[PDB]
Amino acid sequence: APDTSVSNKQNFSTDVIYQIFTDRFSDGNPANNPTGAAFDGSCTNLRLYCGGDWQGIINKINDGYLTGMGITAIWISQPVENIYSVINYSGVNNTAYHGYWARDFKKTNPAYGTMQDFKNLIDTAHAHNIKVIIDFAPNHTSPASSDDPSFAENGRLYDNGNLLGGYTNDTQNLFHHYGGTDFSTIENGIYKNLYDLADLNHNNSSVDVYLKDAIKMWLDLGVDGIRVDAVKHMPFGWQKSFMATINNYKPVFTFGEWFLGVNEISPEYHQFANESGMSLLDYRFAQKARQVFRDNTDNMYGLKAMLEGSEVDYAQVNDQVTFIDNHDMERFHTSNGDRRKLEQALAFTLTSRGVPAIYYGSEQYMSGGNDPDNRARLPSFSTTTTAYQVIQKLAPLRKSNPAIAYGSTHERWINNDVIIYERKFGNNVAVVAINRNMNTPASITGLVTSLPRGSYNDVLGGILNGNTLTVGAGGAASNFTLAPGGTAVWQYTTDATTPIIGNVGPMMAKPGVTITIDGRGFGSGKGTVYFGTTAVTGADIVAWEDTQIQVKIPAVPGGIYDIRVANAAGAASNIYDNFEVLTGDQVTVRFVINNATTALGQNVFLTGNVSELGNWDPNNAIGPMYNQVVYQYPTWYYDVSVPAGQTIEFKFLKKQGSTVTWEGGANRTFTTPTSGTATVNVNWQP
Ligand SMILES: [Ca+2]
Ligand SMILES: [Ca+2]
Repeated sequence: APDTSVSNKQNFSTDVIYQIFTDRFSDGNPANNPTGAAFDGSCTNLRLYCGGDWQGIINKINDGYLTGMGITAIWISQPVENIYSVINYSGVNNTAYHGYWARDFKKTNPAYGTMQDFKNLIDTAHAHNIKVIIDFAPNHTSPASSDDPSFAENGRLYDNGNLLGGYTNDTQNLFHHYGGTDFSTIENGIYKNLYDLADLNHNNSSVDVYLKDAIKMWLDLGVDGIRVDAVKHMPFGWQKSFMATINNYKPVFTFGEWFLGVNEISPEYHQFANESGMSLLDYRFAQKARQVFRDNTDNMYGLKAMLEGSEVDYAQVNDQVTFIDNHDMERFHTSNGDRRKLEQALAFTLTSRGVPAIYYGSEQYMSGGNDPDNRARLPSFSTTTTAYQVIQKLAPLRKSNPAIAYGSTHERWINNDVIIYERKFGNNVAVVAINRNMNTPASITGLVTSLPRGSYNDVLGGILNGNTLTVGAGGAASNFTLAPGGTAVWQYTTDATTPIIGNVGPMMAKPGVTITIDGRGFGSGKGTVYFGTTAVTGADIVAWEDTQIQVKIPAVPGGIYDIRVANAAGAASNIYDNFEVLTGDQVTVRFVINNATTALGQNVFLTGNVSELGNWDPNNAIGPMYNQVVYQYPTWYYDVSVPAGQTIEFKFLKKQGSTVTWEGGANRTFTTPTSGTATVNVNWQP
């Protein structure tokens, strides 16, 4: 089926996501509304339920509000049953309207609808070529106090109505009992509770298996994507076995949220996007777009440097979800902000690399500060705002122009207030010119592009004051004046003759799993897929057409491989790197080592004989391990995704700078479980 099909659950670069807080969008069925203290139909107390549900989203797909805009994916609130308590936090009452306080991950939140309403949403969205992404928040259940069993629902977890346990008198240790995080370290933020939310213990086998069974159920109901909440607050090792469960079962696009503040660049963030199996909400893009287009705290050179730098730092930049605001940020549009600023930032996001996500109500110019003021009910479903027309004209180019869905980003002209960039994929081109200065015209001279000669009409139709571009010989544009606030988009599409790979999903899975390779120029006849130097042909290629190949991963050893495609004529594509073949199914094992004293700056790591442990290479060892919360120095510990049902060999080592000190003695051995978790508790061998 083509890369642009609604059935492509693995890659979303050709999509535009609309992020919906279910409760704040449309109340299509008032009979399922919470009653009493939990409900506010006027939606003026924004911490209560206002009544929005899945029938409301179905109505807005059916009547053309969402499809008229060109939206091809909706991101909705976590669908699972939440606690029913109205919690009074210092006078103000609070409900689970946001979906984040789960009590049963196998049932629906009845305020949103029944299981049949969820199914009708999937089917209605798919029948209108809209993919459905759900939030999933496996880090916690709900607010709880072990000291006060009567507070809220005591964080209790049910499995399809059967109570597994609560936070008070947690004899099975389903939860962590280490106190609340102060966010001082990543370790601290993982094993301690976020605020008062009962922290799930993923090293408990019942919890591990339950959460994995639960995500499979939602995959079985037809969801096309998962946004995982709080990825910075769960063990990386556990989340990698969780991604392995999804990808080895029914791979769908998965991305997490790891917040970054203005000008913050975090190596751990980029390492998570590059090695976890899921991509991220691109905060780096979002914060810089807001500094240049909203707050005027940086100029176009800052924008250029983020675009150029992120192309390198993210191994798969076409998988990052971009946005200009969302549920954790003040709305982009302010009371005294010019509406053109929002209109340009939306144009920039819709034509840039990644997967664009538009927060509900952007097209209606909603203003609002932080939580909960950025979650007001949508005021209007007017389909004629300039913001609605901008998304309506640009969001289709993601399906029609592969340079926008997949291409490289190249700055063609710039100064403090103007950027003209080009997106290029094969011979498909899109060129975007943005003047953020609302008062001054920009004289453009010397612009050169990859456009064939012609008179290109602005895809926006002049609504943001764009103009026609005349391109002469050799891609040289005739000189022009870009209007104050001007934004224009010019494009050219044609066939690719050469194979070009634009995206691959999933990027981590065991031998036997079918992966999806999207791009252009693959041709109609079945050709060859290379995993490193291993060629895959014939029956292992499940489908081949010009924009998409589906192929089974060969039985090669675990490790990182480059993907390359050769069409039937033997012409080969660009290399798509960093694909991880797993040794097999994954389980998370906690490795604990005692008596490992270290010097300043010296940490303990783990390595062993499978790719998941770095195949004995100190530079790819797992760690640095932890030593403060669950166990304390000189005991170190870490949760690691390792192949299931196998005897692995390993050794611990200390690293400080370039110096590696290996444990002495024989290599350690351990036979991993087939499912669930296990703990290895050992003593440093001198
Ligand atoms: Ca309702
Ligand atoms: Ca946690």
